Amino acid sequence: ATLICGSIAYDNIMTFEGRINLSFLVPTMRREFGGCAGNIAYALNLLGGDARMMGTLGAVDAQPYLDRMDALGLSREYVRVLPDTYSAQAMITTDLDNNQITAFHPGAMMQSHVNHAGEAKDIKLAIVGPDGFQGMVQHTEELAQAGVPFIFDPGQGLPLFDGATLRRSIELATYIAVNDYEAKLVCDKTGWSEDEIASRVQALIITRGEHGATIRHRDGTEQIPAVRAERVIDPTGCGDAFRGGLLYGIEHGFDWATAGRLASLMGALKIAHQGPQTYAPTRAEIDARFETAFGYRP
Amino acid sequence: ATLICGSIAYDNIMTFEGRFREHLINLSFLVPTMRREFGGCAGNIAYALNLLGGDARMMGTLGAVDAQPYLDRMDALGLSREYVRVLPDTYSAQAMITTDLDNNQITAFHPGAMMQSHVNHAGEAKDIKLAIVGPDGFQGMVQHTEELAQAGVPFIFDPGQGLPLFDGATLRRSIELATYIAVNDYEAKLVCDKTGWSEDEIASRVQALIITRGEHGATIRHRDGTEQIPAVRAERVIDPTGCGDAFRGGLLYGIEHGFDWATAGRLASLMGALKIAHQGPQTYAPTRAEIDARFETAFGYRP
Ligand SMILES: O=c1[nH]cnc2c1ncn2[C@@H]1O[C@H](CO)[C@@H](O)[C@H]1O
Ligand SMILES: O=c1[nH]cnc2c1ncn2[C@@H]1O[C@H](CO)[C@@H](O)[C@H]1O
Ligand code: NA
Ligand code: NA
Ligand code: NA
Ligand code: NA
Ligand code: NA
Repeated sequence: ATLICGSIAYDNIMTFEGRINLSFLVPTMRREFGGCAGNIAYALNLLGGDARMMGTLGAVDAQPYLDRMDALGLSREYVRVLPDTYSAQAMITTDLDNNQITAFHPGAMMQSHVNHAGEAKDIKLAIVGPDGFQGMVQHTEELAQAGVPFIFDPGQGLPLFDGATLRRSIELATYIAVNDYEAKLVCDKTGWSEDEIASRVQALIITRGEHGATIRHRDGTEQIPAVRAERVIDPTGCGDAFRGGLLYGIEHGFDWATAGRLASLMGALKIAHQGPQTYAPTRAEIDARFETAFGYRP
Repeated sequence: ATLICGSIAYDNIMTFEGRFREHLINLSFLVPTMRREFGGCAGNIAYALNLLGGDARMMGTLGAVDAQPYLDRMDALGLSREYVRVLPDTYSAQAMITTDLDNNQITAFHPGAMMQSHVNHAGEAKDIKLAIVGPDGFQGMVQHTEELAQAGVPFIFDPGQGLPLFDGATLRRSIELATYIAVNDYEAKLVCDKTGWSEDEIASRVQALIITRGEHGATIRHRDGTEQIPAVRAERVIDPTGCGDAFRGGLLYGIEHGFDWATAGRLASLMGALKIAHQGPQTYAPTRAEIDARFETAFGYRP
């Protein structure tokens, strides 16, 4: 199984019909299931992987997410629901041109360190994604002492790290996945160059938006092509769908060329739909699309 | 009675520890505390006028999904709901309000039932001697100005957060119909630019142009002269949300009771100072005896 550590949240995707006491009218709001862990586990589950979400919800409003996990067949064994607490929510204000500004209200995510990654059974692989700060650190420590290889994916939690804690997390990590902005930020905060970050992991994966991705590993760098999206509706969750694809690859022994292409394809499917988890390809569809884009079958 | 037309909304108020000025964009920031409060321009102004012992009749729309807490609060306050319309199968307006270290604010405002505010007709309201038209659904704002003018009810035009929805021609017309205009100093500039009128030109078309200046008080530009209104020192500074509306409540009370502009402005300034010492727009709760005594303390005389 794969252990998916990160936020579990409701996303409120608010649309500003355009692009000091200033208001912006947002006539439409759409509520969606989100959170980094929920999004990545959704992607891995689409592929037929066995995803075990580890994260915290708040009892006040956890139930829809729990019912959705049950409907999807996603195990709830490491999802802790905290009494008298609200679930994390992302207030995602989006304009005309898909740019976004999020106010994230962490709620129960602030207590994510109540879950201990080192107690999880039959975990072969993990990811440590954006979450409560204490929980992110704790999971990297417990997975390393447990000998479970993990992707470190600090994402929106990067500003909670200082130099020392971020360098330590990279030492412990087996892989790192980031976008280019985040790669720069990791470089700046650690005082390490990109070469030096890459030297400390089996692979450093950098997504390049609509232009595919780069996978740097010890003796080479893979350039991963993008896949042309069928329509561009909403980027929220693209990174996470990519990461679901990448983890499926790693767990199933794919080479980096293939793992990266699968991850690129999941990103491209995601962007054609509103919200992080409303794309719903079948595994047969994913295989056919992979062949159409790349000329071979995973 | 005084007809108070404007938004009725629930406010969700968050602080940001930075300054907005120094902060395909994918921007995410942590908001660790949020406080929910009763808000909306009409609810806030009516709350202020009612603190003073005025007879405030709110005119605005709520949504039936979640209106009940606000209707119960109105009833507990003794605020008439005669012109508060609750729209089936609709959500009430919600403001998502973030305040920075300089006390500037950015709001994402989800209008919900506010977009239907023109279902209320201000010209049908009975026993109304004065009114304000504050930020609301655009169609509602324009219709209330038209119907109040047609009915001969003197009103403050208070475009506020609604200003972006107005073009020059509509804003010029609205000022022509209005008896007073109230804006903050940033909004006064926006209005001068949109209309192509100077402040003096705008004041020539109303009985008074009232410009608030935050912690620096207010200016009332009128027929024969201009009053500079001092700020009142706050006892503590907790939240600016609703300061302008408290000020408007004080101003409406003074107008109704025939206060000179110097006194009406000072009362408004006092209400604003009391408001800022409390969270949200309506948690400040002075008594009328308190307001009279504070006014004497601050200003040297009784209103
Ligand atoms: O500060 C944060 N911490 C954790 N999760 C976040 C934060 N901001 C946004 N999201 C979550 O990120 C997902 C997209 O990858 C969204 O679904 C949102 O819920
Ligand atoms: O765009 C808007 N239209 C109408 N009302 C608004 C808007 N933005 C904020 N508020 C309301 O303004 C009050 C403070 O004066 C707040 O209570 C908020 O609900
Ligand atoms: Na990310
Ligand atoms: Na490492
Ligand atoms: Na205002
Ligand atoms: Na006029
Ligand atoms: Na002119």
